[PDB]
Amino acid sequence: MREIVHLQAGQCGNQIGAKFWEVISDEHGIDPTGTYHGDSDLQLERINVYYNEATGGKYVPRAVLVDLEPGTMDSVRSGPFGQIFRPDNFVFGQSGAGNNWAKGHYTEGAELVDSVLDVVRKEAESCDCLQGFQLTHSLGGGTGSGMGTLLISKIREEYPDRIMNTFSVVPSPKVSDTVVEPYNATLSVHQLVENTDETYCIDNEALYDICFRTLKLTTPTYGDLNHLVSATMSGVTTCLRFPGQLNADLRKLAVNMVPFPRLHFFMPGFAPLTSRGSQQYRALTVPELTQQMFDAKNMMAACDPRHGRYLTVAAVFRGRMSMKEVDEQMLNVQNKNSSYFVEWIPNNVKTAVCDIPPRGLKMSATFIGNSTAIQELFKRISEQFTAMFRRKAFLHWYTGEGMDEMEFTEAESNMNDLVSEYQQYQ
Amino acid sequence: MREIVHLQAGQCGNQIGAKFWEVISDEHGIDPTGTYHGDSDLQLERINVYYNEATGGKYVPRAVLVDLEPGTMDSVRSGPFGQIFRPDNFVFGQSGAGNNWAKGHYTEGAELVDSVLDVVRKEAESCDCLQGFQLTHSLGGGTGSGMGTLLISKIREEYPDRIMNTFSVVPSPKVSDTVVEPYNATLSVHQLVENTDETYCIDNEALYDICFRTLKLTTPTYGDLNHLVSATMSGVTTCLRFPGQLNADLRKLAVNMVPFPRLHFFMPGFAPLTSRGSQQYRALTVPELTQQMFDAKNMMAACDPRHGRYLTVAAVFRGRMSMKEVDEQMLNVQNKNSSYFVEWIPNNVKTAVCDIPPRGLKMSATFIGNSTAIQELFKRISEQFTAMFRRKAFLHWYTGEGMDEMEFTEAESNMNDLVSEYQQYQ
Amino acid sequence: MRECISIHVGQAGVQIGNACWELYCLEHGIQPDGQMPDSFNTFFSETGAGKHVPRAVFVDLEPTVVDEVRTGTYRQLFHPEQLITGKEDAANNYARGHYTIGKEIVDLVLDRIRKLADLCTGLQGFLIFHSFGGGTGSGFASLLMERLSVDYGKKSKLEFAIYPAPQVSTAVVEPYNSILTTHTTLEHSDCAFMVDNEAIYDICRRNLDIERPTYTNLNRLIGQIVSSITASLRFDGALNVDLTEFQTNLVPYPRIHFPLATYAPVISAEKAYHEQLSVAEITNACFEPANQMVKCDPRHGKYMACCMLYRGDVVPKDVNAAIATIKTKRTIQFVDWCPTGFKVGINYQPPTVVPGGDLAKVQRAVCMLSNTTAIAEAWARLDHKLDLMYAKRAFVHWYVGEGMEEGEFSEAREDLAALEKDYEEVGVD
Amino acid sequence: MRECISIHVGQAGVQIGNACWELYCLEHGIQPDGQMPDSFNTFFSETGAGKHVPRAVFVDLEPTVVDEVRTGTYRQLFHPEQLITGKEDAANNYARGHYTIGKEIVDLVLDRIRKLADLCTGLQGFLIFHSFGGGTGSGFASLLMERLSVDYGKKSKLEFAIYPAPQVSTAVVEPYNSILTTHTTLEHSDCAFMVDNEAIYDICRRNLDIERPTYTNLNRLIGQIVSSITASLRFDGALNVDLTEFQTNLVPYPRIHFPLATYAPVISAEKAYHEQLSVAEITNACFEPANQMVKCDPRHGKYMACCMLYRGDVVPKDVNAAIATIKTKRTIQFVDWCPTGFKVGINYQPPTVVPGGDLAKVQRAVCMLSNTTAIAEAWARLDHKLDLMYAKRAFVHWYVGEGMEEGEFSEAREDLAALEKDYEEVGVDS
Amino acid sequence: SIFSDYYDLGYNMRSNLFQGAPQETKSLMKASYTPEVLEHWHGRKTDDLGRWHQKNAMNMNLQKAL
Ligand SMILES: Nc1nc2c(ncn2[C@@H]2O[C@H](COP(=O)(O)OP(=O)(O)OP(=O)(O)O)[C@@H](O)[C@H]2O)c(=O)[nH]1
Ligand SMILES: Nc1nc2c(ncn2[C@@H]2O[C@H](COP(=O)(O)OP(=O)(O)OP(=O)(O)O)[C@@H](O)[C@H]2O)c(=O)[nH]1
Ligand SMILES: Nc1nc2c(ncn2[C@@H]2O[C@H](COP(=O)(O)OP(=O)(O)O)[C@@H](O)[C@H]2O)c(=O)[nH]1
Ligand SMILES: Nc1nc2c(ncn2[C@@H]2O[C@H](COP(=O)(O)OP(=O)(O)O)[C@@H](O)[C@H]2O)c(=O)[nH]1
Ligand SMILES: [Mg+2]
Ligand SMILES: [Mg+2]
Repeated sequence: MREIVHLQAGQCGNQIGAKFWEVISDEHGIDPTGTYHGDSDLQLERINVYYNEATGGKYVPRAVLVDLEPGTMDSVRSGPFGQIFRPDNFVFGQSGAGNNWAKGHYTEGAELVDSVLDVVRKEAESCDCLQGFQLTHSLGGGTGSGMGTLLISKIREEYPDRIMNTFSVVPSPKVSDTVVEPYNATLSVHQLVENTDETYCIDNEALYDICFRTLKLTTPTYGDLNHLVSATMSGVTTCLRFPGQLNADLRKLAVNMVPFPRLHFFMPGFAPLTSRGSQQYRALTVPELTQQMFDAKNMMAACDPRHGRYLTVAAVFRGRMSMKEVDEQMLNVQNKNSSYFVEWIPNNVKTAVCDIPPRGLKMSATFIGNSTAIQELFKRISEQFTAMFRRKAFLHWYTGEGMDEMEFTEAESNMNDLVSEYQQYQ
Repeated sequence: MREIVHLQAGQCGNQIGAKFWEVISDEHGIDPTGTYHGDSDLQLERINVYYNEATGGKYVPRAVLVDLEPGTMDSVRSGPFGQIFRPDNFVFGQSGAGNNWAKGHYTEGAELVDSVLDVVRKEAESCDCLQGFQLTHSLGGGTGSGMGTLLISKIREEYPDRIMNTFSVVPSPKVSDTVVEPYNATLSVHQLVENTDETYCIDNEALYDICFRTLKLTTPTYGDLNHLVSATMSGVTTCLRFPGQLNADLRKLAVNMVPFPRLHFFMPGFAPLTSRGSQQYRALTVPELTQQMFDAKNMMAACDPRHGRYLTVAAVFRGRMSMKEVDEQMLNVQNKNSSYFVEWIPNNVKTAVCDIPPRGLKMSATFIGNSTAIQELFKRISEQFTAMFRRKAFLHWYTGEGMDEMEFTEAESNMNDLVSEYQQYQ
Repeated sequence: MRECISIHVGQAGVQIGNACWELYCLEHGIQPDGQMPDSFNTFFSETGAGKHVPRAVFVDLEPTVVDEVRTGTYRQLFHPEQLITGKEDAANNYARGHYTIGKEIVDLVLDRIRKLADLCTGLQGFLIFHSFGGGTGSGFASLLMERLSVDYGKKSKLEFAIYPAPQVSTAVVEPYNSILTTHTTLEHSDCAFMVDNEAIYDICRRNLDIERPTYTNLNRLIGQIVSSITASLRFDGALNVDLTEFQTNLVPYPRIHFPLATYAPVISAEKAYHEQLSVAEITNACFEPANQMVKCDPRHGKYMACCMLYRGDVVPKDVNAAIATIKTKRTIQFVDWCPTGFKVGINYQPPTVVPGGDLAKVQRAVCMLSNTTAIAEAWARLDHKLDLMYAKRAFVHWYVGEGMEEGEFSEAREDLAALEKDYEEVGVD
Repeated sequence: MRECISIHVGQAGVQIGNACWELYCLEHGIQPDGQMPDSFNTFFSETGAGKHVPRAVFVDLEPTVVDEVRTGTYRQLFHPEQLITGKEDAANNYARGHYTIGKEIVDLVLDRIRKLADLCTGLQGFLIFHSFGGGTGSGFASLLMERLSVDYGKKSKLEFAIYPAPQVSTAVVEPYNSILTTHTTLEHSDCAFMVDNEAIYDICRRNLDIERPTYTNLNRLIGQIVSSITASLRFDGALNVDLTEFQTNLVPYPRIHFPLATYAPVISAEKAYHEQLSVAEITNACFEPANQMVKCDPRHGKYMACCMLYRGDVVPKDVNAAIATIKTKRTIQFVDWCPTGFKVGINYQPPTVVPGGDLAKVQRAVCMLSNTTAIAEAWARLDHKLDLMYAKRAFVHWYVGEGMEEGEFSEAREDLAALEKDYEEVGVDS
Repeated sequence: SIFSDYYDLGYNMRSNLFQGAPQETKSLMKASYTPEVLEHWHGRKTDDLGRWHQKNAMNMNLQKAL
């Protein structure tokens, strides 16, 4: 009844949201036909948060699904859960942006923001109470950063009180999938800072590390990648949808998780990750969960928390457990390592407990964190930008569609302001 | 509780430990799957000394397995009780050691000793109290005597007030199995006199003589040798796991036995050893048990105590007893053998009687000795060192690892030093 | 006749009430469905059906914890008009529960309180269960105190509040919402029972010999102490202590009205198998520093006024014998200007234990309330905790953004400074 | 009304206490559950439901003798709070168990004797059970003595300790443990009781027909001895002795307080079928030197004080005959200063035979306490044992590491040398 | 014979050296201290006036304390 409107943009966001709606329909027991066939009565009591009511017991999801080239839509629709999304939400175009931020932001991006706003505003005003917007896109791409940033800009000048909750995919350190993404990341970070209130940062190679070293997989496809993303996708709104002894919504995390408006860049984690070969040798309780979500090699970002400093940290639990183990080991992780946390904030750990565990585990958790170590990524993006703007390397495919050359200097000058503000608190 | 973390290093140490853990699992009633099979309720209240709890009624060991070759780990997992071990505790090197002490300590042990330290730091914090450590060695090779001393030198430096009862298979005086054995043994014994509080001395031909002239085994494999060694291992810590009259843990044995901070080279044995044909020809009681304990053909070292003096003697007893026979015969033995025992200590024998016997016998003892006959075994390696080193023979396999030729002079200096302090009370 | 109104505000208050009303129904004959197969007058208004409605108001801005009452096993007991549900949460923000979202629903709960007191000829006071470190329990409740002290006149206000533990903490902004409410709820309450959370965890770890109980086992103890408070308004006793004399004994001054809580016989079943509990040992265990329901050292502070509420099978002679040995203990530091310092209440009804509960059937029970000065130490600790957050403009944007002036934050610090300086002033010779 | 609190520190104390408390529950009508299907007041506490919690404080730094009780047949009898356990060991060290790990738990155990004494209407004194050889029973006992002397004070601390035997020994550092622990028995203990092993071994060998005696057969005899002395508080007689009465009649000096305890009619079933353990023949059997519970020679010393406690069918008329036969002898040689030196006790209840034991019951059982000056000649030998080991400072490095100076051995030696001359100067007089 | 696999593993384990048979070994004090468990002076039967004097002793002890 606290309502979340979902947006996707790009071939990142479409597939990640496909796995997200997959695991959400699996949790609520929703068939590919859309009909409920689950067992417990607790899956219908807050079903409206992610799904819209329709006749025939069919729960159509509440999400707009947009990408310029329609070649990605035919992959989503022919998938396992592709027959539940509305075709009116299937807004697209005719020409793909293809790895250019300025293509998706000014010339053709202005020609589709109205067409996607007409369905976002249509779904948003059919809501009892609206909590915010949850968006899935890519940072290093061309149609995610190029276009979905316009949607955030157009929403935030029209809904000036709803929360912004973005799950971006940042570029990797050692392997680059594009050749131009320093420009796109520099142009999208400058526009994501003064608008959004809660941004998540995910990277591909750190999740490769996860499913290789921890899950002990043999052939890590993109499906297991997006399933590991969907695990922390569903775990953040698990108290807004299920009962428990102590629940937290998105605004609780927003007020417990940001000290200042310009420091709201997060990084996620997932605690109960164990392989098949070590299933029978693991004691599934509270202590190894609190010792595992703390581990640096259980995280979804390429920044060691050793080098940075934790300002505040949230930790949402799930399942049936006692609460003094929880708080006593949050005390243990605040007291064993005083050099990890800031001394100018007394309590840095936010906890919340649900009651219904995920389908397949007795106990689970979800790590959220605002760390100073995310400054180590942005300084690398800026060093790439300074190595690329110094001779106007790829600039002529950007100014060819009506960009200002000087705006690139403003983007860098406002990007490194975040680095300066993170550095003052270290 | 009072729990022991095990470490197995080198091929000999791994093969002995794969028998030690597996006779312990016999003693506590654990199947190769990991569940419970025992006949009594007495095998579970003190299961936490060696094992860790696992969900589903399963039990896993508490051991770290370390080497420099995947073949021994393959052989350990291929055994009957190899599958109980956790696979994330298996940390190993993947290129050979060369039987070099220098390569196993400086060039290849330096890469591996960090991860082994990480795993033992994980496992030492999984208990409310840690009693001490336990390690299986081999003083002749390079992969079982190069980083094991590195393990001890970074365990005493971090856990400074516990017990490390390492067990070592010492090189032979008469025959041999590796031509570089005096080098590795002197280099290991330079570090075993400084940071270790209890060490043991195991000699392979003593095993051979026991299994030929007493056990009458026609074809003795190495498995029977490790069975005898593990039977000696099990008797020392029986008071930690099973109740009895006069209990004595490892700190009891430490405080009673070794008088000086350096005279801690032990001399272990196992009393009720007999062949199959002679079992129905002998009575089974304490008067014959003390003889078979004090017999030098039930001893694991090729050095006659007749040529030296017994300093202090322990005898950990098992089975149903009546301690007049226990107390009065340690007086009778000292009264008849007055010349061999020292004069400045009134009572040289400590007894410790447990009640729960090993499986198979009721009249079981573990001989522990401290004698000045160790120097008659240590001159036979100091002479081999002083024959090899003076001709400047084998040093460039050690000089190539950054250690210079003068380091060996301190090893033989400490050798002659130890021989001198053994001779002070002869 | 002497009927009392309980107001539960917030998630903590609703979860406390869900366990207190269980034993309220169980101690009388009231079944979970509302039926019974005149002592029940003070808590249950009797309709003509034999079905009894409770005199409570459950209000919360987040609906998630109230719907489990509506769909649980107590769905047919409460009046459906009572369980007030909000639209949007306060989300740990005092301003969100005070000025903009909390302002809409105060008139409805005020009207519900008025219509509940219209059916109450024996109104005595208020039993408020609100939290301090939360969003709605600290902000929405302050509006309620503001309205009731100007609309219902001089009536008794007894708060059963949850205070943040010194070590265990849940939110990260709770020093704010703890400091913010004390500015206006100081003068708008007559007594405030401070309860922490960690000390009760020690109680169920040490006295109770069970490991991993949950929030339910803590709320059961809170329900037990709130039952022993109102034991003298429903059952016969030797010396009944009405609700009015509580503050005639406890509070001396118009600004020191902050007593403490203690419940002594908290032993288990196997302990009741072995050890017999008379009056003297439970009175001695009541005064133990480690048996306290607040993490504090009572020996540092000085007791100013205490009241005992004995419950069960007691005779007065050894009650008067047991307090004389407290007069001769120099380890317990009583104040030099209260030679009497004691109040005794007796009830003949033994305490009851819930099915599947943690305690056992006992014959004697003592509940302790005492105005001490260690609460000033707890307040100085929370003041030092808050003082390392306003040094560098932290978390203010959530507050000044939504209808709260920045000038509040400077005044609350000096108001609490005057409060603790007055509290330490009266503790001297 | 007349109540004693038992603190049973150490493994030997716990085993002897298991035997003694089994005897106590057998003596009255208490089931091992706690229910009978005013004599229990000394050692029990009546509850409302009919339970009876014994007044014992079982403390050890190990669970393997305390949880071993918890799985026994007396698990429901004992309140679970007084079965105090530890984590690690004193490990044959007075210094470790008195200074390092004893400190973390001596504040916890002391809160239990306080609650036991709060339930006590009138407490007469404590009855400590430990051993002088091991680590816990030498350091924890000393800490308990000093804390109870600071805390309670003017009570009657009975001390039932087990001494190291001259020839049979288990530990090596047990002379070091036994010499150090005399610095609280001499000052902070108001009475004491030495018992060594080999005397009980020989008593079981010769007086009893049994060979091969296990350790339960020793603790049962010790429990009978301790039930004999505290029998008068539970059942008084024609001549009752009191715990604060016999303390003044057993010391001449504030330093000579080391008596010897015997139970004279130790007898078997085949042995005692033929003779009668009459009053006149067990009194001179009280002074037989090989029936002494301490392996020492009383012919080489002079008797200084005595106290004989009878138990059962005893008439006072032949006790004077038994007291007149003894003083006329030449070998039983006394101190010239005191001519009488004898206090006699009478009680009317015969001993209770334990089903499963060996001691077949007699009707006239006598417990005998004597203050002899010969026990000091059993103390110079321990001093010789310590002197021959301190010559080159053996085993010292494991005491000086635990926050204690090396010179306390030497000052213990000065104390023992200054203690020997007290027994030297008595006996010889003008 | 419901634990035959345990014995079959254990003997084939230690038939090399330790041949025997499976027994159950209890601890010594669980076999010595066991469920095996007219009377002149069954107690000093103090009653009535003696109880009054004991309560008197307590009361004037605390009274002279005051
Ligand atoms: N003792 C106890 N404390 C509780 C319980 N439930 C919640 N709390 C406390 O409540 C604190 C935060 O929750 P609340 O104060 O209820 O938050 P709130 O007032 O409801 O504000 P919102 O959740 O934003 O609506 C935590 O620190 C908990 O200690 C409970 O059942 N028992
Ligand atoms: N009667 C009796 N004596 C015992 C028993 N166990 C040990 N002893 C005696 O205790 C003496 C040494 O003390 P310890 O056995 O070390 O006992 P401790 O003093 O509590 O020290 P720890 O064993 O470490 O707890 C030995 O000389 C034994 O004669 C027993 O079960 N019964
Ligand atoms: N985890 C995950 N990453 C993806 C997926 N599809 C694309 N990516 C990432 O997207 C990055 C390239 O950006 P791209 O998706 O082509 O941007 P776009 O063309 O603007 O939508 C690469 O670093 C990939 O790791 C997916 O299904 N899962
Ligand atoms: N008891 C026993 N000893 C062994 C076994 N295998 C090798 N050894 C001993 O190991 C010695 C050689 O050292 P080695 O094991 O090669 O040293 P490493 O290579 O560093 O582990 C020889 O003297 C053997 O007696 C075994 O299975 N059992
Ligand atoms: Mg709430
Ligand atoms: Mg012990």
